[PDB]
Amino acid sequence: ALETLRRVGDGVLRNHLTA
Amino acid sequence: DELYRQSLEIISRYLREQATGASGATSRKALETLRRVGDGVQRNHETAFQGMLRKLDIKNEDDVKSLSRVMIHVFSDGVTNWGRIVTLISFGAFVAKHLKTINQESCIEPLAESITDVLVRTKRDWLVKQRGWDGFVEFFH
Repeated sequence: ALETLRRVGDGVLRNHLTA
Repeated sequence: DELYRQSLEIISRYLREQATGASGATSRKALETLRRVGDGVQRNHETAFQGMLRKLDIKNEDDVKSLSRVMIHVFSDGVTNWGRIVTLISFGAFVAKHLKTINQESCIEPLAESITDVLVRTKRDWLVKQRGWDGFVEFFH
């Protein structure tokens, strides 16, 4: 279906574990 | 069962709270953690999210039950993390806003129940293994 939730999701994750 | 009840409470409260308004300890820090990170995601992607909302279109509860099968596919790449979990709940609070803008506040809980189904019933393994909501609180230090 819509897998862009992955992009934002994986993105929000990475931008946190490395802040 | 008990993971589901907690999860639903945390998620229902957040979606209901973000709807023009405002039984556990971990549930306490969770909701606050979810407040901080959740609001951030929506701001940071207020346009990317609107693009999803449009290409999905949402008027009735028949739509809401379809957005379920979309979310379940989110974890199809075998990748599961807190970023995706919270983003899903964030998009839910976003979809809950557009839900009341059209008076259908009644579709919000079903949405909350729907979001919880994914996390608890299809991701109980990762969820349980990741210290549940405690791990969520811990991760988003």
